[PDB]
Amino acid sequence: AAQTNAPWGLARISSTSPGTSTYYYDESAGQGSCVYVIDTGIEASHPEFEGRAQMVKTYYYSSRDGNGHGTHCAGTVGSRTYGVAKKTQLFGVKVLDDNGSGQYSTIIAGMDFVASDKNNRNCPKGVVASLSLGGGYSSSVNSAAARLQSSGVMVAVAAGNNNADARNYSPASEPSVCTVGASDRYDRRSSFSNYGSVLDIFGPGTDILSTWIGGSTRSISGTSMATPHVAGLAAYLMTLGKTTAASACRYIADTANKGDLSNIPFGTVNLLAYNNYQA
Ligand SMILES: [Ca+2]
Repeated sequence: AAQTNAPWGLARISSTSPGTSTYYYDESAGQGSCVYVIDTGIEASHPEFEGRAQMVKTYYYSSRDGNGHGTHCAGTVGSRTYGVAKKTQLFGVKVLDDNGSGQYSTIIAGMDFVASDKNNRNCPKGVVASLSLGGGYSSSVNSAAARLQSSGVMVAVAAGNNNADARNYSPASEPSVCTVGASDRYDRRSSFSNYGSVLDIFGPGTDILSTWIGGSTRSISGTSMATPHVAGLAAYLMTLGKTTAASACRYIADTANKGDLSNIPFGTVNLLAYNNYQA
């Protein structure tokens, strides 16, 4: 399939070179998989989700996304226009409030909640989680990531946005999950993206057009935005039978576009998520 004049980052994870605007992908498009966006929620009523999104948990007085961050991330995962896995089922877990913040213990609760809830959902092709959030190193927050992964969810986490080594941030530093740095449409590392040997992969993170609340769409930037490209890609690959939730971070690394980013420090992978669909 092909979706012309696509946001640059969808084109980019289906291209070997930068500077193209069509997204080439297999039409199964993540059918039969499930992605949990653990964030500020999802405006499920957005036309762009087409009935494929459901809040299923909020730790606040309301489950609605009143911030837009979660809605944006979820759109990159699985909205019809702006998404990677255009036919996956989305599930929202509101751990962050509407200013986008949230206490560690609420975040850990939401994570353990996915390890369990997945057993209340039909996700025969695989289950992913996407965590576009992070704060300073915590053994506990990391351990909640690891539990989620161990239970058989592909966990994708933002590496952070301070320009540092991500080894000091959580859940980014945790080893056993898939820590996602950011890039721009000219294959530069995004100027805010964290780096460091704990990263597994880069995806598109600078000027990422996706959904917003009110039914609306904006471009924003962040490792938040890079993270749901890798989650959605993991869903797409599960569905195609290429990989599994426990194997998907390694499969994505193995099949990435290797050398191609500039602005990589020494010691950080130079790997760019690729769907290996057009070539
Ligand atoms: Ca890993």
